[PDB]
Amino acid sequence: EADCGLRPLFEKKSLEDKTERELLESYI
Amino acid sequence: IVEGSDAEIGMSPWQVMLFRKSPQELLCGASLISDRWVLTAAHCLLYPPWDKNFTENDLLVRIGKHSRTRYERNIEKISMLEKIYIHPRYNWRENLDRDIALMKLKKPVAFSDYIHPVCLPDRETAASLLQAGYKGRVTGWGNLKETGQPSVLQVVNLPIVERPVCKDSTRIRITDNMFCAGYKPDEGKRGDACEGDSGGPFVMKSPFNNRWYQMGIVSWGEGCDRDGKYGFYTHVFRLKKWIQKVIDQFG
Amino acid sequence: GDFEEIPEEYLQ
Ligand SMILES: C[n+]1ccc(CNC(=O)[C@@H]2CCCN2C(=O)[C@H](N)Cc2ccccc2)cc1
Ligand SMILES: *[C@@H]1O[C@H](CO)[C@@H](O)[C@H](O)[C@H]1NC(C)=O
Ligand code: NA
Ligand code: NA
Repeated sequence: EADCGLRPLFEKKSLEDKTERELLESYI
Repeated sequence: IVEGSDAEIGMSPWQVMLFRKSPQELLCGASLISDRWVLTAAHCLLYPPWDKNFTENDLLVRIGKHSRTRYERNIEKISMLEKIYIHPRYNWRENLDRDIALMKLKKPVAFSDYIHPVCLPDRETAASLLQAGYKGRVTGWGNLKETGQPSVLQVVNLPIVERPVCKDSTRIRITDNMFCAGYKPDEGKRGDACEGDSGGPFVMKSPFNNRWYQMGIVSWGEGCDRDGKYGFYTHVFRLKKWIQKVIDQFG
Repeated sequence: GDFEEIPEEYLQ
């Protein structure tokens, strides 16, 4: 789907979940 | 999930529960990849050493769930299976090589705040993100310990492990269709999938386009969260040609 | 065992 992987309650409203930053920080 | 935490509402809207009809019980996790297709581990459906061989009518899928046991009225949706497809070279005899299966739903599921598909990786996203040290996220309603069960969906973030370390942690033969993840004994932090998390997704959020991709499927492990052991995951990208062939051929 | 019953429609 064109909209795959974008969560209605997070990405769709530009809200971050409590630990996604942990993932981003590992992508060095 | 061992040493994880409660998921936030709508944190994993592609999460699917494979549910046995009789007796009514959790069978496995799975993931929603479109309005009619669900991805899971082959061993969730077929594993002769444990006398497991499910047919379509044995099972339901429950989508949009948070609570493990409650019927989540007005939130979750329950779908019947039209057809199961297991990888033709799934190796249940030896090491769960190619541990992957698709399930086509009888009718499309409506997307909502709580129900939404995850992306499957392209070659470039896989190459970019499937690197030792990079963390993904595993979710499930499985056991909280090796030797009990959660009230709601559990989540844990775990780092991908270097292939030689994966290999050296086990006597089981590892293949290119698998990768492993988890913390080393010296890293302090811990966490792992466990019994009942089988079939659930290992996901990563691409920093390039800010979308979640399913890189892995919970496949196997010796015990749960043991020091010096790691969780093993089906390598979704390596098997994507099969996925696409099934979807293209069968809708 | 400890699962809330689901609506009968889904079990038909
Ligand atoms: C850490 N961890 C991750 C996933 C699971 C769920 N998977 C399982 O329980 C799978 C199903 C068959 C046996 N199994 C296992 O994980 C076995 N313990 C190890 C095994 C691997 C490959 C072939 C035979 C046996 C269990 C534990
Ligand atoms: C599993 O079930 C199918 C059909 O019900 C059967 O044909 C098959 O021989 C069984 N065992 C397998 C696939 O190992
Ligand atoms: Na080894
Ligand atoms: Na471990």
